[PDB]
Amino acid sequence: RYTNKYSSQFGGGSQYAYFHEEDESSFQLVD
Amino acid sequence: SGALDVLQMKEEDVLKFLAAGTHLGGTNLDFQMEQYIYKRKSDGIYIINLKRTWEKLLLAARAIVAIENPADVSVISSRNTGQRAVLKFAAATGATPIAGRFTPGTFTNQIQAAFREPRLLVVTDPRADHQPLTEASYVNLPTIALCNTDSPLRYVDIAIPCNNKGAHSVGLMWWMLAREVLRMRGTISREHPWEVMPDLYFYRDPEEIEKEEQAA
Amino acid sequence: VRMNVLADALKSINNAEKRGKRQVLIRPCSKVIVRFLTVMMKHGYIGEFEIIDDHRAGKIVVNLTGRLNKCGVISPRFDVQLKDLEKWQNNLLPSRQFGFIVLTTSAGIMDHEEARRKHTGGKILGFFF
Amino acid sequence: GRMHAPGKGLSQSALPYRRSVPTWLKLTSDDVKEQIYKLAKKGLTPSQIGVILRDSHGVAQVRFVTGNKILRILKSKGLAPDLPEDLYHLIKKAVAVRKHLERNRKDKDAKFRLILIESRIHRLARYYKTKRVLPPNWKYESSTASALV
Amino acid sequence: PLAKDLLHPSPEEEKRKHKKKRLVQSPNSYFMDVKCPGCYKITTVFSHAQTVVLCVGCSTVLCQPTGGKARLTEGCSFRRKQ
Amino acid sequence: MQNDAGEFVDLYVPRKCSASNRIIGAKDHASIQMNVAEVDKVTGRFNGQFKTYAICGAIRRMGESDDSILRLAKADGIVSKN
Repeated sequence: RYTNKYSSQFGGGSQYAYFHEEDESSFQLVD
Repeated sequence: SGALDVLQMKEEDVLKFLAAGTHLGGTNLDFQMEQYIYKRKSDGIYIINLKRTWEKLLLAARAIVAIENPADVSVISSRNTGQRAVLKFAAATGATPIAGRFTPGTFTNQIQAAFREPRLLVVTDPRADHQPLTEASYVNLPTIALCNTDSPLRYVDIAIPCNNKGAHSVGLMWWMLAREVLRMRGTISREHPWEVMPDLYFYRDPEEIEKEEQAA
Repeated sequence: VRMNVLADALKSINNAEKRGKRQVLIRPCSKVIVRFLTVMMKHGYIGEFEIIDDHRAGKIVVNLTGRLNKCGVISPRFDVQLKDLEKWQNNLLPSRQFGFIVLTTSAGIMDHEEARRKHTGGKILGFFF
Repeated sequence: GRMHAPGKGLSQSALPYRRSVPTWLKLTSDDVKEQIYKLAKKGLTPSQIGVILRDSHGVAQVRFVTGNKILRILKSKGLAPDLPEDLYHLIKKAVAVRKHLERNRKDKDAKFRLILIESRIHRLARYYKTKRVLPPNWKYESSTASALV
Repeated sequence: PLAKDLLHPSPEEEKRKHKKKRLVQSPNSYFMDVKCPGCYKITTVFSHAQTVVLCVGCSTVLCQPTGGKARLTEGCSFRRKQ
Repeated sequence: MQNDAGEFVDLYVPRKCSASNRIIGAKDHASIQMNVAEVDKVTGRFNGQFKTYAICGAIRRMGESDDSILRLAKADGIVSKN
């Protein structure tokens, strides 16, 4: 319900938007 | 056994096997007993798989009921924790008992007075009882043995995996063998509990009988 | 180092058969050994087998029913003409009624009675009985 | 076991069954060949080029992606070393052992190791003359140590 | 033993054996990609690599040559490819 | 064994092992012949029919009689398939 207050209705553009290609939890971290 | 559901394990038998300590094996493994262990714990004890124990016990009970005469199945116990179970099993089924000291020649010396000629041999522990296991090799006896995880499988034919060290699990394994033979042959129905307690087959220590005789 | 691969394969069959085992693993795999074990299989002595393919010289896993008293090699491969076949089957075989000498002839790898029926001789490979 | 030791050790690199270029490997045959050329311009043998392409570029076997081997690729551009790599390293170790042995003549065992290395040099030179990679008047002579390399 | 199947080996006893002594030999190395945490080159390393694998952003070392597996530098992130 | 008039001329035909199929001789005094009883499928009681297995003594001496009895009872429907 709350996140449906924050969208736009005609204004859509993603020219200032950042798409991550390796966004994952699949990496381990080394001790 | 048999892929039959009337012969399968019930929770009452599994509660007896858990409460007696049958599933707790030893700390060493003779290399042809490792088809019975599930896994080795952090303590060093190997866990005996109980379904293999049940299927080898029912195959042993099939081998014991397959003799027409019950009087020439002979049971050996030399160590002290299985003598009372051998005498109770032999009084229950009609087998012949040999408890205590097993004088050599009783299967091969014909002129000695204790010369027997049985048709099957059930022993308690195949390392401490290796004298009738070796004397089964001249008389063509198949041999059934209640085997620990560290016990040699020379000259035994049917190895029943258990902890044959303690009092409770020895008395329980001879009780389960008596129960499966008397149900298979036709004496007890399968649906009722058998009226004999496993405490009739357990070992009674001299300190345990003296603490039972002095009551509070 | 390893010479005459067929000999070390047949000694593997013999040592694992004398212990009563049910399956062997043979390495390497020639095309000599596949025709030889075809010859022993067609007489009903070993049953089925598999040729395991890695891209190197493969392995062979043979089923064994023990029926096989001895499986041997003759090294070097002596030339056996057709008049020298009776002198060779008198030496290596246990009987006139059974036992076979495998010998590699210009019609193929074959046993010693087929080589009399096809009227040809060639170099000896070994025996089985 | 080994040729000139009593040891029988088994240590090898075992190639896998699957002979195919992987799905993540994005280097084509021509890119791998140009990597090999700019890596062999630095003075490198076949072995170090194989090490660098294994470690930092993700091609396991160069003849699995191009289709022909590293030294064929270097010989089809004239970058091939004139002596082979193995015979170069055995000659270089022999000059090092003889340079050690000109100072220490109580070194009774390094003389023996010189005898083993020169035996391996003559075995490789007698192999290479029958595949015609060397001239048939190639003699390795101990005066001619620092004239070769 | 002595009824034992050699054609169907279990994977417990196929990761047990030496890499030359299996039915089909197969190597015990694998290919990783090392992510350096302050740059955006995913960098491909061998498991058992013998050179110091240099990344091209911030020129750091990812891995150290040792006798076995290469010990990656602590605080990077890796996963096995394929 | 069998001559050309079709006669069977042998004295007797010896048993063979169920585990190794070796000829159990006249004086293999460690060899067994073991009956394992069948049960009826509805009641679980012994109904008179048998399974018969024979093992020669040389298999028994090296500790391999138990596993072959387990395999032969598994393949004729006595031990379950888990």
